[PDB]
Amino acid sequence: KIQYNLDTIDAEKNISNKLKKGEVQICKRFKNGSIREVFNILVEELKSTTVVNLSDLVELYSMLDDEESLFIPLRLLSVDGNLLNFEVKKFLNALVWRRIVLLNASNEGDKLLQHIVKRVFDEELPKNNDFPLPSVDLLCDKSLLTPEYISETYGRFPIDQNAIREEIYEEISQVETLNSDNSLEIKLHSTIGSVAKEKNYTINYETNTVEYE
Repeated sequence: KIQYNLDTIDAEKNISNKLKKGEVQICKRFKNGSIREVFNILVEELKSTTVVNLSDLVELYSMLDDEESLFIPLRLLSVDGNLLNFEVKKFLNALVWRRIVLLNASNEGDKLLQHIVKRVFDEELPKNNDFPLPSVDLLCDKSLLTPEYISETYGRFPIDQNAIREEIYEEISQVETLNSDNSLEIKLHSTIGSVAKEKNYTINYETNTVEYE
């Protein structure tokens, strides 16, 4: 199944142009090690004549350090997520939100999270498809790192796949620490609740999903 479309080609073009202009940059967390080599390899796929598959494009966006760059992959997964199998979409959604949570944790006040959640509603993402919300269960699901997922996703890179697994494990562990005393569950609930309150959407607590009213 072809894993790109006009939408993802536009998104690739935009991030390639920003990277060439130095307008976006890798987040300090991914500057060294095997995870850096992933970044480096994806940046060369960007520059190559071959179109970047949505899964690779989402991963690259998710390693950047600005609010717009982290929102774009939520949009891509919401709008173009039919390019992916459900397991890859789930893993990627958790990957992106985990990286937003970890970056948000870098300043007091939760502005990055608030800005991203607001934009999800401002671009009416749930209007066009029911939008999965982040949850601490999703974010800390270490069981999503199956050896099949990792071999499939990273197998073709000249990188130790187990070192990739361990770095993602580290992210999961760090997120778990942020949820001491349920602090992250609360801040997720409150942010989303607050942005959504008077907007034309209901939160379907059954499926932790946002639906258009």
